[PDB]
Amino acid sequence: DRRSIFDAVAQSNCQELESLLPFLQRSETGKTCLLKAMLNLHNGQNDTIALLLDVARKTKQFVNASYTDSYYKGQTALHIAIERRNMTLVTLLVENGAVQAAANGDFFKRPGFYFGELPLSLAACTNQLAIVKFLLQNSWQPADISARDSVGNTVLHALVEVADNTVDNTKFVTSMYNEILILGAKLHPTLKLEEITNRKGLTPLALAASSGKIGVLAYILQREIHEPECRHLSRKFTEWAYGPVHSSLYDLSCIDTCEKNSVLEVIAYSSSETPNRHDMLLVEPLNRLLQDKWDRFVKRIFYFNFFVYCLYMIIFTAAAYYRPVEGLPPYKLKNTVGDYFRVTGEILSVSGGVYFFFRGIQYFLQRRPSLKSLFVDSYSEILFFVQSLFMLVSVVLYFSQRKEYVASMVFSLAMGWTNMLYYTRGFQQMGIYAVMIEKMILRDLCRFMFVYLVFLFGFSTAVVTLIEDGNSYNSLYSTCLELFKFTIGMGDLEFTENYDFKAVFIILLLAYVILTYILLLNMLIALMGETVNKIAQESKNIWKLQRAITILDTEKSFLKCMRKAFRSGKLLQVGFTPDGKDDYRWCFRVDEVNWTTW
Amino acid sequence: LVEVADNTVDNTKFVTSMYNEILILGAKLHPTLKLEEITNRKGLTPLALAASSGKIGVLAYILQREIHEPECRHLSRKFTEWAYGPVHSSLYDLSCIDTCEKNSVLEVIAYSSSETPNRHDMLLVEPLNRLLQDKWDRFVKRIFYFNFFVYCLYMIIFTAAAYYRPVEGLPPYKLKNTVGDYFRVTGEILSVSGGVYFFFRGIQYFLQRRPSLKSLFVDSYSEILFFVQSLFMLVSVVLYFSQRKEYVASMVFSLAMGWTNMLYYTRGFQQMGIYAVMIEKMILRDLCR
Ligand SMILES: COc1cc(CNC(=O)CCCC/C=C/C(C)C)ccc1O
Ligand SMILES: COc1cc(CNC(=O)CCCC/C=C/C(C)C)ccc1O
Repeated sequence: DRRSIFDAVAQSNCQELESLLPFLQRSETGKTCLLKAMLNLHNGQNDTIALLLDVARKTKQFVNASYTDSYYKGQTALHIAIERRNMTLVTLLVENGAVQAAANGDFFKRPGFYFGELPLSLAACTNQLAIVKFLLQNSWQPADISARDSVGNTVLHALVEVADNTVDNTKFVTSMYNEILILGAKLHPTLKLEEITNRKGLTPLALAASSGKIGVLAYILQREIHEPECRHLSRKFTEWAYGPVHSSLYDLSCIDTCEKNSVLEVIAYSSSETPNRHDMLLVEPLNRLLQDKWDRFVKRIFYFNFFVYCLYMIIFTAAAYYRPVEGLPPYKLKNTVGDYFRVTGEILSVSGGVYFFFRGIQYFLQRRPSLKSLFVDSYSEILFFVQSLFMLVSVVLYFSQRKEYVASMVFSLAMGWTNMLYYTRGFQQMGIYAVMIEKMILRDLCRFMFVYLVFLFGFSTAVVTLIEDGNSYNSLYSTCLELFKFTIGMGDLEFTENYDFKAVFIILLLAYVILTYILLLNMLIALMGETVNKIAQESKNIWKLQRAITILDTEKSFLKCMRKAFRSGKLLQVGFTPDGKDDYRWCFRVDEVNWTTW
Repeated sequence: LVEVADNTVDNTKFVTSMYNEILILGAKLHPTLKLEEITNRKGLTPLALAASSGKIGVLAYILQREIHEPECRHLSRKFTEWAYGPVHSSLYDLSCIDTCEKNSVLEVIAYSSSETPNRHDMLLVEPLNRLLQDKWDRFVKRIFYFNFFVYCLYMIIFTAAAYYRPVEGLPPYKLKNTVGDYFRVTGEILSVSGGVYFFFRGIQYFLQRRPSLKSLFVDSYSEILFFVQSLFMLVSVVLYFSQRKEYVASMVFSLAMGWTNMLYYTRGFQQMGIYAVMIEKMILRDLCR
C-alpha cells in the first residue's frame, strides 16, 4: 500500500521495504518516495533512497521525478538535496543519472524564496561553494553556467537578485560572485558572462545599480584580477607606483554611454523607490567622472543657460511692468519706438513660455513618474511647467478680449523669479540651502498649516458666532484675517466693540494668542531647528544627485553639437588577453598616495 | 517569581530561568496539571500580573515561549511552521491575549493607570505589535474614518447653525414658515443630540475607568475635553429655555473646543499624531511654568 510505505519511510525503517520488494517485483502533489525519504532524513538516517534507486535500475525515467502542484511546480529532488546542504546524496543522484531542471513554480518566483530556477543557482545562492564546484564539474553531467531561466536571470543575475545591502550578505555575495566568475573564465575562457541580460535587458551590473544594491555595484566597478590566464576580467588597473604614490585606471566599459541604459543614467533616473540612490554616487569612479565632466565641458553650458534665463526674466519683468492699462486687450501698436520694444518683449516672453511647456511635456513622457511621489522626485519640473501653464493661459485670455489675463501673468512672473533658485545647484553652499527650503516646504509647512488652520477656523467661527454688527466685522473672511494678523505681529486685541459680553470676547482672543502665537509658532521654530539639525547631511547628498542629473541632461541635450567629442577618459591598453592578445578600453586615471603600505 | 522582578537584565535573566525550570519540573511531576491557569485573590494570571505590574521582561518571555521536549511540547506558546532556505514562518499562541476571561493582556496594558513605569514600551513585543497592526489594517480603519467623517459633519452643521443664530428679542424664537428656519432648528436639534451623546459617553468612561484626581490630565487629556464641550452645550441648552441671552457665551466656548478637538482624530496618522502629542506635552508642562 502507498500509505504503508509512506509511514515506513517516515518511520526510517526498511523492514517493510524488504518485505515488499519480492512482491513488488512479482506484481494532488505527487511526492516521490525518495523525495519523502530525503525530506524525512535525520543525521543521514534515510538510506532507502539507494534501495529504491537500485530497484528501479534493476527494472533514467525516475531520476527526473518532479513535483506537479502549482506551489512547488517543477521542484526537483536535486533541489531538495541541495537545500539541506547534501553532498553525498547529491553526488549519488548525479552519478546515478539524476543539472538543468527548471523549478518554475510559484514558490520559486506571497511568501517565498527566489534563487533562480536551476540547481547551480540554488547552490550558489545558498553559500555552498563546494557543492557548486561539484555541480559545475560533475563528470556524469556537468552543470551549465550559462543556462538562462524564465525571467532570464542567470546565476550572476540571481546573486545580484538576492543581496540586501548588509555587511555579511554583501561580503559572501561578492565572494561567490568572484569565485563563480573565475570558474566560468577557466572552464570557458572564450565566453564573457557579464554581457548576458535578462528579459528586461539589464546587465547584472546595471541590475545591481537600479535595484539599489550599492555594495555589489562598488564591487563590480572596483574589480581587478592578477591571474595570468584571466587578467581580462579586471575593471581596475594600476599604471605605476614610485614611492608612496600610485596611479590607477578604471574601466568605464559602458558607464559613460551604454547600449540602452548605462549605470550612471540608471542611478540618476531612479524613481526614488530605491532605498539609496544618493549614496550610490559615492563610488570612486562615478564621483571622479561627474566632477571631471562638470569641470571640463558643462560648467560653461550651465552658466550660459543661467545667464539666458536671467535675461529672459529681466525682459519679461520689464515688459509685464509696462503693460498697457487703458481700454481692453489687445492694444493697437503705436508708432512710438517704446511700443515696438514692448511688443518684442512680449513675443520673446511667450516664446519662452511655449519652450518651457514643451520641455515639461517631453519630461513627463520620457520619465513616466508616479502620482503620489511627484512632489518628492521632481519639485522643479512641476514648477516650471506650472509657470508655462500660467503664461499660456494669459496668452489665451489676451486674444479673448478679457482683462483677467493679468491675474495669470502676475502669478507666472512671481513663480518665474522665485524659480531662479533652481540655478543655485551649480554652487554647493547655495544648492544645499535651496534643498533645505525644498524639504521644509514639503514637510513642516504642510503639517503646521493644517494644525494652524484648524485652530484659526475654530476660533474665528467662535468669534463670529458672538459678533452681531449692530466695519462689517460680522464676516468670516474679515475675522479670519484679523485673527491671522496676530501671527505676523500686527494683531489688535480690540478691533471691534460689537459683542454682547466682553469677558467672553477677550478670553477668546487670549486663548487664541496663547495657543497659536506663543505655543504653536515657537513650537514650529523648535521643530524647524530639530529638522535642520537632522537633515544637515541628506541635503548635501540630494544636491550632489541634483547636479548629477544636471550633467546628464546637459550632455544628452547637445549630443548634436558634440556627440563623441567629449568622451570620458582615454583609450588605453592595460594588458593582453588570451583570446586575441588585445585589451583596449576607455579607461579613466586617478592618482593616490599611502604610507602604511610602503 | 513575577512579584519579585525589577526589569533589570540580570534579575530578569534568572527570574526567567527559574520560571522555565520550575515550569518544566511541574510538567514532569504532574503532566496532567496546568499551573499557569492558577490565579490569585485578584484573579490575575501570572502573565496578566506581569503585564499589569509593568514587568516587560517577564511578559516578553512568557509570550515568546517554546519548548521542544517530546513529553512537554504543550508548554510552548510559539511554534515554527516551516523553513526552506534563510526563511522561516513561526506561529504564536494568543491563548487569551485577544479576548480573555476577565482582563486579557492587551486590555490590561492599554488601560494601565500610568502609575506603571513603562506601559508604552510594553507594546513592543512582537505578537502585540503585529496584532495591533493587523486589526488596524483589517476591520477598524474604516470604522475610525467613518467616525471621523461623522464628527466632521456634526461640526459643520453645528458651526453653520450657531452661525445663523437668531438675534432679535430673547430666546426662544418662534419658528417662521421659511424653509431656512426649519433647517436651522433641525441643525440645532442635531447639535444638542450630539451633545447629550458626548455627555453620556464621558460619564460612562468615568464610571468604567475610575481614574485618579491628581493624574487626570496625564492619563486622558481628550476625554476631559470632550466631556467639557458636552457640559457647555448642555448649559447652553439649559439657558436657552430659561429666557436668557447668556447661552451664547456658552455655545461659543463649546464650538471653539469642538473644532479644536478635531486634532483628536489625527492619531490615525503617524506624522500628525506625533505632532498632536507634542502639543499635548508642551501645553501641560511649558505653558504652565
Ligand atoms: C524651481 O526649483 C526650486 C524652486 C524653489 C523655490 N520655489 C518654491 O518654493 C515654490 C513657491 C511657489 C510660490 C508661488 C506662488 C504664486 C501662486 C504667487 C526651491 C527649490 C527649487 O529646486
Ligand atoms: C481632543 O484631544 C486633543 C486636543 C488637542 C487640542 N486641544 C487643546 O489643547 C485644548 C485647548 C482648549 C482651549 C479652549 C478654550 C475655550 C475656553 C475658548 C490636542 C491633543 C488632543 O489629544
